[PDB]
Amino acid sequence: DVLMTQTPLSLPVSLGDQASISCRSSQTIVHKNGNTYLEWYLQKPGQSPKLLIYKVSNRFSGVPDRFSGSGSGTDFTLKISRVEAADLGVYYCFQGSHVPYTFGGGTKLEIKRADAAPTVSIFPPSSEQLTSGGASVVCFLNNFYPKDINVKWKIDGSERQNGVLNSWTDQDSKDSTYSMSSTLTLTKDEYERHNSYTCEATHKTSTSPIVKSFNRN
Amino acid sequence: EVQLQESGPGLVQPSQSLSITCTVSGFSLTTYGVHWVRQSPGKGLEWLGVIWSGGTTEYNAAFISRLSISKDNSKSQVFFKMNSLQTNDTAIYFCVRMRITTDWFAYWGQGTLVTVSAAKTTPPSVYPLAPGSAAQTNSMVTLGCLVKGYFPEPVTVTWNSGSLSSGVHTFPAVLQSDLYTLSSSVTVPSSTWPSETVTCNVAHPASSTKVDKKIVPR
Ligand SMILES: N[C@H]1[C@@H](OP(=O)(O)O)O[C@H](CO[C@@H]2O[C@H](CO[C@]3(C(=O)O)C[C@@H](O[C@]4(C(=O)O)C[C@@H](O)[C@@H](O)[C@@H]([C@H](O)CO[C@]5(C(=O)O)C[C@@H](O)[C@@H](O)[C@@H]([C@H](O)CO)O5)O4)[C@@H](O)[C@@H]([C@H](O)CO)O3)[C@@H](OP(=O)(O)O)[C@H](O)[C@H]2N)[C@@H](O)[C@@H]1O
Ligand SMILES: *[C@@H]1O[C@H](CO)[C@@H](O)[C@H](O)[C@H]1NC(C)=O
Repeated sequence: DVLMTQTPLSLPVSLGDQASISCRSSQTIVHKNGNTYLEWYLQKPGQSPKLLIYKVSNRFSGVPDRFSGSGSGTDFTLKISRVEAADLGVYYCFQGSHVPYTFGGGTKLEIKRADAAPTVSIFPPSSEQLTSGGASVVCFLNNFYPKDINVKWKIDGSERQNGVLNSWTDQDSKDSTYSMSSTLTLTKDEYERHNSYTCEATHKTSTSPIVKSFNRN
Repeated sequence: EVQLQESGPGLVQPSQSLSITCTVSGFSLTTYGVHWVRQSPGKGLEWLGVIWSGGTTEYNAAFISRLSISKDNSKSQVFFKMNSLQTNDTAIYFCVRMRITTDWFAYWGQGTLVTVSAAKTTPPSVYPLAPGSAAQTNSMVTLGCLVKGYFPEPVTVTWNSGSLSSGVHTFPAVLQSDLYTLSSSVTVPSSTWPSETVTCNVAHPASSTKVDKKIVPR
């Protein structure tokens, strides 16, 4: 079957800079009817893919001029001019010339932008959760760059190294920034053992950690 | 006015079969071919097959022995059947119009996440992450929804039915023992926060759960 090889897997680009994504078919992809069915798709996280370019170099309706396709027989390129936060996601090429039709592996766009210090927000467990005998204490670290960050939890002045569930979004479609959620999963009974809860964010921007805390009573 | 609506199960037992109906509106099946694609973290995007306008079907050879695509032209419906499902057939299944020449009916369905498992369906519990003043920095306030203890994937979370799209962060699901948890956050101005109501809309289609949770100050 025709193999489509996309390179690179991940593509660093500066905000405002041109991106160039490569896709290589293992052999030629001209359909019997003469058309070259090379299509480029963009998939944002949580959403379905959407067509950008079809028949190698034709823009789909609603697609800005900033996107263009080119290439020849086995070697195809997507070019994005003036890369923007809205262009974030995974890019895929697709060949529909020879059955079985096949997709490339995907190219994730990584935008390069200025540093941003995280916002920190902390959230006691809700009464509705407590009612059922659980107690998730959640802290969001929002809108930072670059991606590397440390989070420290403190419970009545004693640090909680362990049992912290951390999850990360992909770059934000508005400002090309990252966000992280950090959760302490406790029981209602274990949560009420303590009074003070604190979430501390250490990020290269600042030598001082950014701090939020609450008290149960 | 172009739509590809998909209905099918979240959960299917190992070795049983999968049936998914794609309902088209906007174009006619006597004029256009419809494809089926799946997405899985293992093998990325895989093209499975196509039923062309005249009723001819072609299939990906790797699945040809267990796969069946048919349709009803008058109902605008395309049917996907896969037999003998195994654990790594877990994926999002899409009906799609793609590989276009002349027309402009390029569209993907919402997808049906099919989980191949013997486990049973559990809806989420939806808890508000009500800010308090410890959830504010500068002029902005960050709000949240915790969606806890559900199976199978997916849940979808919007804020204000999708009208609030800027500043929305939806964190990927993670497995705690045998149930999924996820959170979502929205950041808004502190000016909006006395007067405005902010709502998170959680849907778990495997269990027909549709919950609107009002987030308010602490
Ligand atoms: N030289 C070719 C030529 O010979 P003829 O002189 O005998 O015409 O055409 C032969 C096919 O004969 C026609 O068959 C159609 C029925 O077509 C299909 C079916 O719909 O079931 C599909 C056929 O598949 C092909 C093809 O072989 O021609 C290849 C596919 O890759 C695909 O590209 C399809 C269609 O063109 C796809 O159509 C769409 C699309 O879905 O994207 C939709 C259209 O609106 C249009 O937009 C086109 C684009 O322009 C791109 O082409 O795309 O074609 C094939 O599987 C045949 C099967 O062999 C027949 O048993 O079934 C008949 O149409 P209907 O009368 O409406 O039933 C028509 O009568 C025939 N002439 C081809 O085999 C020769 O090589
Ligand atoms: C699923 O497992 C089979 C072996 O039973 C393997 O050959 C096939 O390629 C796998 N498919 C995916 C999508 O991982």
